[PDB]
Amino acid sequence: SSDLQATLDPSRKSWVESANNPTGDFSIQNLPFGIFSDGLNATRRVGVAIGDSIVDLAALESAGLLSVPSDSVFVRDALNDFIALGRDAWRSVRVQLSRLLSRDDATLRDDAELRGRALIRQADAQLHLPVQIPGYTDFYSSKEHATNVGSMFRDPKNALLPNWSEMPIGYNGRASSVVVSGTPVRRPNGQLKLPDQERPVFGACRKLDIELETGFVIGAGNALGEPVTCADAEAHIFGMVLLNDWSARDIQQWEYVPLGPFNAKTFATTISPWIVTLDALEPFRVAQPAQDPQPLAYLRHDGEHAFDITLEVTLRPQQAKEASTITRTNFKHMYWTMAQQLAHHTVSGCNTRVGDLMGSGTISGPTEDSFGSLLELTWNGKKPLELREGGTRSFIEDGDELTLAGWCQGEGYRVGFGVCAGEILPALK
Amino acid sequence: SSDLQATLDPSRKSWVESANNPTGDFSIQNLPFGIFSDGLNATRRVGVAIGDSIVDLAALESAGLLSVPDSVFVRDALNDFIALGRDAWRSVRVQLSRLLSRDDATLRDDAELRGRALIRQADAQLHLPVQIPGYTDFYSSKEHATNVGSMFRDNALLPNWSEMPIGYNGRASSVVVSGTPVRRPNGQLKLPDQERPVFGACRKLDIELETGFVIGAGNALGEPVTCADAEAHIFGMVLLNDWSARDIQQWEYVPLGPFNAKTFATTISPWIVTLDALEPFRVAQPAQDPQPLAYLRHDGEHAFDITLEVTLRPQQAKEASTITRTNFKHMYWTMAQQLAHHTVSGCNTRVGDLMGSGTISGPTEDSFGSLLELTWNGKKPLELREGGTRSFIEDGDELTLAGWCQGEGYRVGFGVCAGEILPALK
Ligand SMILES: [Mg+2]
Ligand SMILES: [Mg+2]
Ligand code: NA
Ligand code: NA
Repeated sequence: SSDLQATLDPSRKSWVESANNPTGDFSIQNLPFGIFSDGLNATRRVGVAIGDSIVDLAALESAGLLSVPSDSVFVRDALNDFIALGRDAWRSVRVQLSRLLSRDDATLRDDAELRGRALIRQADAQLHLPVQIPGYTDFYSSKEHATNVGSMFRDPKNALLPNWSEMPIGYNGRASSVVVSGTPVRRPNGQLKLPDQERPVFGACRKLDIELETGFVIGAGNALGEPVTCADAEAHIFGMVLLNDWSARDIQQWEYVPLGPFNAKTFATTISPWIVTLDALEPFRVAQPAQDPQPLAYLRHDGEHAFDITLEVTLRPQQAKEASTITRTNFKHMYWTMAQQLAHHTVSGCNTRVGDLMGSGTISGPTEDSFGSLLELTWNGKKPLELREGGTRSFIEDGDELTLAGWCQGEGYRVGFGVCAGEILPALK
Repeated sequence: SSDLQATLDPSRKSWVESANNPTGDFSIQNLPFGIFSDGLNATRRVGVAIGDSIVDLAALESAGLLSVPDSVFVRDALNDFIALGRDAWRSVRVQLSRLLSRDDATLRDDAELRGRALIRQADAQLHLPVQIPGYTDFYSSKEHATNVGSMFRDNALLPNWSEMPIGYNGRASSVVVSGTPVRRPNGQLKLPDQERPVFGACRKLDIELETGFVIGAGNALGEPVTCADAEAHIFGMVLLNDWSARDIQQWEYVPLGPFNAKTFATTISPWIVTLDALEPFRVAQPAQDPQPLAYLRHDGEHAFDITLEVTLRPQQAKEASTITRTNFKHMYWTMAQQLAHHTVSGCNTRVGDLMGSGTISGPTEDSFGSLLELTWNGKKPLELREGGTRSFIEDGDELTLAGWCQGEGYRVGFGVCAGEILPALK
């Protein structure tokens, strides 16, 4: 408790000097979890990012500097087993690590041999999907996004459907196609409905888009038939990643009535590799937007349940040397919180499991430079985006690399998410 | 080849006499795969149904009478076995069919092994047969889609319905094995008289009579499965009840599809009937008009003749009422077409994935696959042949899906897919 609070102290610094870079994502205050391997050891194992390096948790446990309840949960291809140990475990590990990485601590700092083994450069590492995802659910909880999208489908006056302000609507996504940052994404072929022709055609998607989102990861499940209350919801959440829900919008338009988006979504979803713990995000909790009408009782919660997470997306054409930023927004603008989303997810009795992934829905902000999709940013191509380094984009083109990035900004430091990147491959011919 | 064809011969019979029952599901021609434990060994392991008994595959492998490429038969799920591929499935099938044949004494007369390796179903507990990585549900009955659509339009079918096998991602986590009771969901309801929705018990709880097919070989992300290769990716089939809360669905589902109204429970039968065992019952699928795009086309026959029936029994009622009888052969889109369309944009599939057919409604009014259709949204409640009436499912009701392939004096059947409805939380 008091130990947990010390790990959030902005004044703390690490003897890993790169960790003290004021704009770096991996401050000693962060300590996110991932799954890595390296050139010396291709076995996947649990790692914690610090500065430009990674702490090998299995190595620290073997040396006796790190203990979890008693096979090692740190020698695993996924974080599931360690997450399943519960929140007391996550915090114990976080406090031990924070102590050991602290500049005033000598236990690991001054052990050159163990430090030469237990700390690995990210430049030497392979980062893998951090969890084995039992289920992936995606919501739609940005009022600005639903307004922007709905305005094109109807008009500003009728942008929002009545159920949208009564529930955090969502759908099951495809867990199998969630891939880690860096995985190339192939432009899908599919059925396209052209405005001139009576019957659909088969061809390459012409409206390939991102969806800027976050995903939170379930740390404690719930039994089938047993809802999670809104007040209890956040205690079930382990942490967060960045999430790009790649969308083929022309494929979506033709297939989606009435059972929802399907092939247009499931060809690829990318997440960042580092799970930033919900505890690490506590210093950035802020007041969520005001809801009108007041939702039904089961969706209500007192206090603050939004999080101040700066988000950015860059797009780099294949021939470009530098990427151009195409949007900047914040997770704090979402109309429905994670607590409310999970509460609604389970209100009818659906169960959840450790490692489940819950996408926020496209995060769109107040200003025209803060929308979370090219569909919004270019208003369906009516005003193509002029790229800072050169070129124009309506939707994504072949060889474009799309990079999501995110951080919480504190006083003199950051708690950041790394990157969620993918580069588009030409459709199959 | 010759070896496999001998396992389909309707003339073959077992020394497990109950398997020779003409109306039994677990003939020697079936040999479906499941996961069981029993009173003597609580460890979950791979079993094959024969008559009223279960062949303990791990016990035979230990006894030397069974071989495959820790044993894949000592698992809580069929996934690792299925992952060995179709040669291994057929190998096991041929070996078991021989060992269970009326005249083979290798297993029949080894009493110390047979006492351990043949377990009565009555002394055994059956579990969910696979660890499901993904669950997809389709919508491929023209009769079903017509009846549903006919409730909002005259143009009952939308255009895209006849051009693709539309489907949606389901919730893998709430797929439960037959016999698991299902709690009626609470959710948001849109009442006709009130502007804002209310929270309360679901009032239109329904079944959806389906089958599910289980993937036996996946495909890489970005690499579609062609329609002509689709069936070689399919291990087997189960019965599937996609429980549905229709008033919850109507309010939530635009535009992202059904969600809370479906994910509270989906029941499957425990015995996976292999596609090989189903081969004698392959039949011609319905004629499609218009002709689909080329990637959805296949020559030959790709439907399967599967009798399906659903009973409803009120709580403490002695006799169940059969409320519908249909057949899988009526589905407009085949399993091959569903899998082709599922992957055509590059979605990947994994061993153990579950693919529901959608509600199976036939042409006649007594073959519809949901109470929504059988009662026309409650406008004509149905009279339980044993007494009482139903619009939608009431608390305590037990809904049982059953099914079999009818051969000449024998059956290749699926067992049952049952659940009793528990009251909603209060
Ligand atoms: Mg999305
Ligand atoms: Mg269904
Ligand atoms: Na996607
Ligand atoms: Na269901």
